[PDB]
Amino acid sequence: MSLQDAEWYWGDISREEVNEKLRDTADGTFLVRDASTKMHGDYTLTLRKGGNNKLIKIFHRDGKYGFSDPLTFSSVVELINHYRNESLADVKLLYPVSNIEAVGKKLHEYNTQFQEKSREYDRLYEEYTRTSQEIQMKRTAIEAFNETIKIFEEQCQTQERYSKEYIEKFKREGNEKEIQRIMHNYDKLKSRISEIIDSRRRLEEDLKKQAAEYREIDKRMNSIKPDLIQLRKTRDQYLMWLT
Amino acid sequence: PRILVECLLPNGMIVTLECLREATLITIKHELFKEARKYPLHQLLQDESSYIFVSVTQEAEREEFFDETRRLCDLRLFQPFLKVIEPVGNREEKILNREIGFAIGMPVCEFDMVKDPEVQDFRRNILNVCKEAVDLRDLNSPHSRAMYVYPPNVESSPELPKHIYNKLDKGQIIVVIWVIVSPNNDKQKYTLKINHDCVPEQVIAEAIRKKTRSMLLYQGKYILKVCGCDEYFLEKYPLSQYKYIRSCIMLGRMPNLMLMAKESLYSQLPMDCFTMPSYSRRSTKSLWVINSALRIKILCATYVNVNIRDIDKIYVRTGIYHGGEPLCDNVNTQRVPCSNPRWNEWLNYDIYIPDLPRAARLCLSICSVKGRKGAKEEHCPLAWGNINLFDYTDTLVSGKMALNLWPVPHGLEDLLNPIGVTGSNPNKETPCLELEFDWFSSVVKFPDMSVIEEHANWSVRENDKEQLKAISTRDPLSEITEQEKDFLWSHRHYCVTIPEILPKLLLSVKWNSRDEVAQMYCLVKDWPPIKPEQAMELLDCNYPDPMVRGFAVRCLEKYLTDDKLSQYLIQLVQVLKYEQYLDNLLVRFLLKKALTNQRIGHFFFWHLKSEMHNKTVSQRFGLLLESYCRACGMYLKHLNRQVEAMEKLINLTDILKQEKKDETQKVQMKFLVEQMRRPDFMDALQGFLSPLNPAHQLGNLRLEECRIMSSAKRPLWLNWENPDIMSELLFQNNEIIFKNGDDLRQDMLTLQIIRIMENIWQNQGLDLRMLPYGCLSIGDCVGLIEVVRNSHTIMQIQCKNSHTLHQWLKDKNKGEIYDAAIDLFTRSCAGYCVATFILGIGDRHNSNIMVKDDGQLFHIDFGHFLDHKKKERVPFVLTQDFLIVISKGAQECTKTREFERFQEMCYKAYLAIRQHANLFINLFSMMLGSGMPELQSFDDIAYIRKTLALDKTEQEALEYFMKQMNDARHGG
Repeated sequence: MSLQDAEWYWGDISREEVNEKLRDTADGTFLVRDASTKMHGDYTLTLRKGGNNKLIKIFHRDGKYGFSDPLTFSSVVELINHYRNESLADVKLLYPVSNIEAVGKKLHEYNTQFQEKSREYDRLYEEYTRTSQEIQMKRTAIEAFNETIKIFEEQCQTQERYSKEYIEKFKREGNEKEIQRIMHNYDKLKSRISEIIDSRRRLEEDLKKQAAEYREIDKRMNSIKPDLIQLRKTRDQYLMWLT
Repeated sequence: PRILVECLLPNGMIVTLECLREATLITIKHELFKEARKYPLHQLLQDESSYIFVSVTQEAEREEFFDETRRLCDLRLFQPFLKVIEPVGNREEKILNREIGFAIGMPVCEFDMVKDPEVQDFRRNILNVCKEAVDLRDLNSPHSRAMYVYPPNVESSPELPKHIYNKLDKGQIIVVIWVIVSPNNDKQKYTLKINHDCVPEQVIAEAIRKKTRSMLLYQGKYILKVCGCDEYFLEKYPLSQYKYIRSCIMLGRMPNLMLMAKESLYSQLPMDCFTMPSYSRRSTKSLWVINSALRIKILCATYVNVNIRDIDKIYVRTGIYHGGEPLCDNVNTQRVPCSNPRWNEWLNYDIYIPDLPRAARLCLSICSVKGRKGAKEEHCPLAWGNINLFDYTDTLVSGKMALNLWPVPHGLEDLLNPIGVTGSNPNKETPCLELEFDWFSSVVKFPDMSVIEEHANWSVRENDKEQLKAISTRDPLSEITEQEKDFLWSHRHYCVTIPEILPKLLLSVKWNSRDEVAQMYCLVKDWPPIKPEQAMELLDCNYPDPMVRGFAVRCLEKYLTDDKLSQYLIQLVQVLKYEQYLDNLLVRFLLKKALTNQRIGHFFFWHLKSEMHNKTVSQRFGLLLESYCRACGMYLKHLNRQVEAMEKLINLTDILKQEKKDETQKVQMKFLVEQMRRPDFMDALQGFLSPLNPAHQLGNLRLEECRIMSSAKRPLWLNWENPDIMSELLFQNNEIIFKNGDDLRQDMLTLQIIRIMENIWQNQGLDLRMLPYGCLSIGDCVGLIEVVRNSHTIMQIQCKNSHTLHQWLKDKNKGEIYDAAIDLFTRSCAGYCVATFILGIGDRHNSNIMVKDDGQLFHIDFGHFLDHKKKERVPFVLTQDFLIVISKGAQECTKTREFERFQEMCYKAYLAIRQHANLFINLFSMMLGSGMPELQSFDDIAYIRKTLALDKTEQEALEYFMKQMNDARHGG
């Protein structure tokens, strides 16, 4: 059988589109392409085994093709079919990779909407990064409020303690010192700790709202991504026709 | 102004204190006790000296200022309050910890909260490296300390290249020795004509004889310094070997050296002492015995951020990788609805348990399924995460685990990301995943090296030699066929004679086997060492074995010199991220280098500190930074000032970014001047060394010269007067552009590669003049770039037809300077055309290209170092102006002999790059996980093989490059 019409033969020196085609495909999927060493007569073969693209060189001598000397096959197609029927022993060859106005308009529309989705994805990513930075700074501020609340808390505990005892009744030195200054001082202290705890609580609520916004942004980005990959693949495979 | 500080006395009564914003801590303490004297229960209070202050910073941490003279702004306390308690810690320890925390950017106590045992073992055990480096620093003080603080900036090549040898007359260099030894500075000059091979002591003796105005015959009491900067000649090397002397030889400049006394330098250098920090104090079965398969239980995922309606089902991708090689096929769990991510499934792998290599890395991913677009459902990872299947102490991970999942890297569509970091996401709002690993009724660990040695010796021509030689010379990214791999593995015992084959033979071995890897381990054990330019490749994604990287590191230890180490430092810092544990041999090598050479230490610190804002390596680089700052010596204070300065700058630009976005140029400039005039800004921005070059000091700012550009970026121009007395000899003013909003790691890579291109061209025998000017990135979109003197863009020169640039060069070089100016322009143009083609830099309009008055030409900004576009692509086509300048204004620019020699130099440069393309491949492959959008996905690095045509022979590449040039200009 003649070459240049078989499924496995793809042609030019792309070199890396083989990796894309063979990635995330079933074991035994294969491709044959002539490139990377010389203009014609190289004919390397990429076979997917163990998740890896094994490379096998097809030696050519005296009009004969074959993996290793001596070469017993006539054409590339004969070798491919012979090793499709029989194993390489290490897995036999299994899966070969295979009007004008309408297709042109479809390709143009796909390019336009791919650009739309790319810009939307970029905007979503920048919003994600900004929200992440806001979340981190808000968490740091929450921890700072926690530490300030704690320090004010043992300050308040020490105050009451000493006060309550040192200054209890007229029998002590504080005949009217408590009422004069110290009860108001403790009043200001509890007002301050209440203000700080209220600030901590409201900032935790704001952090929860920001985390919900972060979750929503992540959901939107993660839903819009695979559609973007699918559209990129479709645009690429229509551009590969370029006719 | 008063800020109404709330002071917390030991009794507990709050004190409303009023103090100036610029106030010393001790003054505030004294005022606080003075006010508390009015407060009740003053008799309970103890003496002022006993107590100490406590405050909470904006970094959500508390600090007790043992000895702080800082202002209130410098305290950066979160809330205006000041607790008073009895101190319990150590003064020196706490102040050192505060300094280290300000240098790193995060407090040292956070590393103490981290309970991960590998972190604590790293912190305790890297202090041996720190202490050994410090002890080495003090072996021959003050000479050793002089080497540490001021290291010789010498080339690795003592033998001079023949072209600059011909530049010298008989190999005689004329140097102006300046001596200022006098009651007052009078700048005594002695002109010397000495051979370039003389050691510094001979220069000292002959300059002494010159100063004796006769020939006296001081002895061991004198050293040399570069005029205008803090560079010194202390090591017995050829005078030419120092980079200053070679630069003066090559550029035809007059070298000026001050003669100074040893004692002044010795007094200039304080003692370096290191003290142990506080944290310096605090059944097994062989893996080969276990006979079972790898099998991991995926229990559940807490939650995933994927829509229920938009996406039907999710699953988990898995793998068993070793570098980038899947040791076996990937496994999946049955698809479940997004509402209930519960699998509870024992996924099983083809890999046999003893067949596990020491560097296995069981990657994961949570991925989506969508069949709406087509029958073949599209799969995209919702999130990813890696797990090392071995512990830092060689034990296979058991029990249950919980992994937080990182987001997918931008532009990476592969479901798994085995390039990423091996650990949980520190954020806990991220999607988590519970797993569980097989239990073998005991702790199972990788076998020791001796058992691997014992396994071998039991588990295990001309055409062959020619094929081996052909393989050894092949590109590292060259594709290897299975026949080649079997041939390489068969003749390994003969591959050992060819030591350049190790990066290839390594990819020949199947890491799946337990029999092959023992033999490979014995081979690496007896492998003859190779050159550091080839053993650097063995430190990348693809070579993760402990023995491989141990061999590579010991080869760099034997053969890498500090000249190249400062050049390949960015690559090694980025290759740190590819290591598996925290305490490895590469980190010890880099640390011991940075703790014996302040040139290495300064840039080590700044690279890590730049990469501290990425959460994936923030913890590793923070532990490394704290170790360095423990043992960096006296430089840390200087670093702080630099950091302080940088912070101020960033803050200013932040106010420029949002507050000054919509105002015009004049009002932004006046607000900038107002911000400058603040005394704290002046204190922070002056009197510190430079981040771009530690040897050049920045002095008093020039507010008139400092100005904000009118370009779209709006960066800042900052001008510093040189503190050195010899300000005229080197340069009056140090000018730097501060950019806040542009990524400048790509620019660093481009300029570095330009530097190696220039070096290889000079070494070959070609004089192509490059400008690898200094660039530094210290954060995220934050960078410092140097200023080049007397340079103007092509747009500026042309504005001030086709002959404008040549007319300007004629006006600026009329006379005998015409021919030399034209020659330098041609050589610079040849070098930059070759470089911009090979690296495929972006579109270069007039603004991207500048020409000095001398004749040199250079490119300023970059950002496409491998043609970030889809995918050949000659960006820099020779404009008709360029041709006119090349051929001295002749209309028939193509039909001149100058054009013929221009093309011939371009061809020789292209070949020169092509023989060393292996180095460019390795240096580009070290920058994969850097996060730069341009340099992931080897499809990007294959551009440097397309433009260098590595698969073909040199003649096909010659024809390809000739065709590329012929298309480009197309007659102008």
